[PDB]
Amino acid sequence: TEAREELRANGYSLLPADRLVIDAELRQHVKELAAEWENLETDFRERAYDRFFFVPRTGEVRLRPHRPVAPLSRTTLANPLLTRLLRADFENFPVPEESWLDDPWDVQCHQFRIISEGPHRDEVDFGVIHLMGRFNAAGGESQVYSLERELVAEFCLTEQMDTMFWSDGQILHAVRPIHPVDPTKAAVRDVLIMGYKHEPELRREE
Amino acid sequence: QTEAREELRANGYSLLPADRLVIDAELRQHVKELAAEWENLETDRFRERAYDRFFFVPRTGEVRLRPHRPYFQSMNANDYAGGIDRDVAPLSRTTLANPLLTRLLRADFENFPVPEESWLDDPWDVQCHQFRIISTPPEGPHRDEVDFGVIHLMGRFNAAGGESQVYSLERELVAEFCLTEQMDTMFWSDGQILHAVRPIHPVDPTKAAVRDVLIMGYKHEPELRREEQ
Ligand SMILES: O=C(O)CCC(=O)C(=O)O
Ligand SMILES: O=C(O)CCC(=O)C(=O)O
Ligand SMILES: [Fe+3]
Ligand SMILES: [Fe+3]
Ligand SMILES: [Fe+3]
Repeated sequence: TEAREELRANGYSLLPADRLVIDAELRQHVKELAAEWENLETDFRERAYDRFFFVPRTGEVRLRPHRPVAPLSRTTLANPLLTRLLRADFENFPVPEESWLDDPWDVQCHQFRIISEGPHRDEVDFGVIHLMGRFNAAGGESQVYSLERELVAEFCLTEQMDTMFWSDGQILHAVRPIHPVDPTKAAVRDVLIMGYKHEPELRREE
Repeated sequence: QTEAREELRANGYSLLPADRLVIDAELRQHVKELAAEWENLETDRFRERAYDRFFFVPRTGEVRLRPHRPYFQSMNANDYAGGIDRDVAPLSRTTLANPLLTRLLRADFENFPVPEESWLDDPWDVQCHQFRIISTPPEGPHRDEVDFGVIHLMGRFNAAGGESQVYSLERELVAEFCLTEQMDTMFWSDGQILHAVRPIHPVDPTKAAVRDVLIMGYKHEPELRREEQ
């Protein structure tokens, strides 16, 4: 399938919301999940964070104990779209060995709000970003670089649920800063990002 | 089974995807016969069901089909004898004749951390539920009031959602997983966790979403005596 092929070749794939089918339920689960971004703690950047124990074969997901950033809100974690996104996102990743589908994975779930970088990697095996909202913001392009620190592509997530897949060990990435269009109002860019790292020796935590 | 036992002791549940099983021709066939039974449950959003209780002695492998207590008897007595308090039809004759049913009932039990070795010589009541969930174009966290549980996914049709939730005894969400393939399996210790399943919704919204599960609940019953069969 498309998304899996592209990360094998290029190291990244795009999936704009236009090409997604958004029913009324999913509509309202996005509306509720996206409303959470109004309620992140500072340290301008407002954020929330948690990690998940994940096994793709069974779809098992476990909220790992919170180790710092503020934890994801109770309503966020209650929203079925969080872990449905988590599971669905993962299918778009070219895993090198089917066996890894049966090993544990650490999945970092980041709620970021930016209020108005060089090429790096997020130190995971695969990542995903979903644009939750954009308000009075110019710039903020997503950038794919090579391991040679040479820009190979640049694009802009603009619509809610716009999504980008990437193989964090193949490319380097960054996002240009955002600045307000109306100089009197602030720029706000609401992003949901998850980093997936294969961890065969991770254990369940009680 | 050893891993499943410790997993039940630590976490209160254990997962066994069908991929981790070796289904030969004979077994694969009995599975298909068993799953097809779900196409013939009684019509009373939509929930079709059948049910029976089995007398079970783990040491000898003895399974006896307990008589189906009529609903009019339970209701008018205000005494459901441990069983469910609903009006449900019996398991079909071709469900009971399928050897996979007896096999599952015996084999599933070997995944439970039985606290006392003497318990293997006592009778156990084993409730057997065939559930078909239909969503045409939810219950909260609970226990089943048994010692141990097992759920086998028989079928999933046009179904999204339907995630199984494991909750702590303080009603806190601790785990969540997806039975997706036929015979995907989940064992749990029913006094150690709470559980629930999310609703299904249709993928193609013009057609119904359908989810078929076999559920068994094992309750240690040392006073239970044999009944006629
Ligand atoms: O905002 C983006 O496009 C990605 C942000 C990112 O990579 C990070 O915050 O680590
Ligand atoms: O169908 C499931 O996953 C479990 C449903 C359940 O808990 C029940 O029907 O008692
Ligand atoms: Fe990054
Ligand atoms: Fe239950
Ligand atoms: Fe599965």
